[PDB]
Amino acid sequence: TDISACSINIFYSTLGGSTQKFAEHVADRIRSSLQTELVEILNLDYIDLDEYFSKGNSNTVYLVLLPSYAIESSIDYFLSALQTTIDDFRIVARPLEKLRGFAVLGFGDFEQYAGDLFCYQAIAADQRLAKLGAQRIAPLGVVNVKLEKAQVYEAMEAWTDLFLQYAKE
Ligand SMILES: Cc1cc2nc3c(=O)[nH]c(=O)nc-3n(C[C@H](O)[C@H](O)[C@H](O)COP(=O)(O)O)c2cc1C
Ligand SMILES: [Mn+2]
Ligand SMILES: [Mn+2]
Repeated sequence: TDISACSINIFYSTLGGSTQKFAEHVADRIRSSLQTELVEILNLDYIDLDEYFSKGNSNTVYLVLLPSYAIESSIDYFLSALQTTIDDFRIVARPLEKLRGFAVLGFGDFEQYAGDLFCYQAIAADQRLAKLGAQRIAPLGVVNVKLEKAQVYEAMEAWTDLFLQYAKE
């Protein structure tokens, strides 16, 4: 089903508030690029995760904007809820097979967390959504939030545009 025809859910998590601001900006760029009012932003901390990640509609896209935290955070709970859904016998295999698809954008600090930790929770989200049967529309994007602010914005704008291009092919 056509991307312009789809309802678009933008999930995010935030401790410091930057990923919220970035999710508003990604939402506004998608709204203006597709001339659609079918874009919603959802804070993963305020949402019933089984309702969204245990079942999906053919006319729905999921975008996941996720910072990474090496400390324990609500994001740990998001990733565990995905793993529980993959593993629990009481839930069917590939419950998101009917989703139009999904893409992940991760935020991380390369200066401090270069290596296995850089955007590690966005990498895990991308792998687990694919194991839930959701078709990946675009490759995982990562933004180093220690670049200049102009470059952080240019990076998530290029990823939003690549996402819209892939979704139209
Ligand atoms: C305590 C702490 C731990 C962090 N751990 C990681 C990490 O493991 N990997 C990473 O890529 N970035 C890490 N970062 C950088 C954050 O992901 C980044 O600052 C992100 O923009 C936070 O978004 P928020 O403002 O929406 O919470 C960490 C930052 C802090 C303050
Ligand atoms: Mn529930
Ligand atoms: Mn429920």
